[PDB]
Amino acid sequence: TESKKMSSELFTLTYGALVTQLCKDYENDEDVNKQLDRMGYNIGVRLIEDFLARSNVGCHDFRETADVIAKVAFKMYLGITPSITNWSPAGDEFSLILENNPLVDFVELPDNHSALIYSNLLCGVLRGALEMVQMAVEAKFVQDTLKGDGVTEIRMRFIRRIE
Amino acid sequence: TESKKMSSELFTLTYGALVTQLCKDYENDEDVNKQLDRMGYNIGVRLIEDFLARSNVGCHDFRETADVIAKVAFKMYLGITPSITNWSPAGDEFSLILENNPLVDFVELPDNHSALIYSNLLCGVLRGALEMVQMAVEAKFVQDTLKGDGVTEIRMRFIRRIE
Ligand SMILES: *C(=O)CCCCCCCCCCCCC
Ligand SMILES: *C(=O)CCCCCCCCCCCCC
Repeated sequence: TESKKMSSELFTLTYGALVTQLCKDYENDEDVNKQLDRMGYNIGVRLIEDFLARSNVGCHDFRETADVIAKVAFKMYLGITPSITNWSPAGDEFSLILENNPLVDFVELPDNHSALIYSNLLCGVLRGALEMVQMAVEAKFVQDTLKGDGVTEIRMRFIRRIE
Repeated sequence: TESKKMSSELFTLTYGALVTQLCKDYENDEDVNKQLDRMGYNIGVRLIEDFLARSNVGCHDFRETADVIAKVAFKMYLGITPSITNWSPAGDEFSLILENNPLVDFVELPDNHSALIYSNLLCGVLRGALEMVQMAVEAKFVQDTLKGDGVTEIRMRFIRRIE
């Protein structure tokens, strides 16, 4: 059963509607951040099932994992291939560098909303999906083009191996 | 500037999160229907700009319009090509037949939520985008696989030509 392939524009705008609704429902940026994360988590727990049926993985080590997330999973679900950089010497941390993040196409952050992590849904997705492969991880944004950085950066930290 | 191409799964689940949030925020199916429509409208008004920069159209008649929506716009933004059927003799009505609607992948409607038009965002998108091409239209779901039909059907009615 082949998956349907689409341009990112409707997705981007729909995600935009979700963030707007949440900002109306909460009025507090930190809370929006948290709800985006929780939703992302519930999404990742289901998404990993789809991924493992379209990819031959299952697993290895934290490095192999980084490679599969950037080169296969992001490409498949977002049409982009983030770069992997800045590995910690222990190999328990790495960064995903997103030069182009579809979620923020057509988006510009209003002032004083500096606490808002617009694409925070992605941290929840990552954490949730990885948990289903018996990997506890922490995902967090440390660079965001919406705040003026040259790139968007998601820092990934391996906490433990669920068993 | 080429658009990024992605699988529909993350989009489907994200739209699912939006519907869930709205159902929590409203508790009333009719209202969810209306908000999905309004959001869809705001999305379509912007989306049409992207479309006209990726498509050579601008316009003709209601029939040509049907053809561009099903064969070019749906394919581009949702990865599917709906069929056009049941033209009214006056040529002011037609139906879009969606055998597969990405928005409802992995979705099953709970009971008593018969009034909910799960993918109603699409009616708003259509109405809004068409309005920007000086066409007033009405879009409405008359068949929905989520309610047991063999296909999903969106009935399109041309109201007037904005000028
Ligand atoms: C083991 O060798 C690697 C296991 C990789 C699991 C990846 C799961 C990714 C699914 C969600 C990512 C979504 C990114 C947009
Ligand atoms: C004139 O000849 C035809 C004009 C067609 C305009 C189509 C606009 C479609 C953009 C939104 C559709 C989204 C469907 C998922």
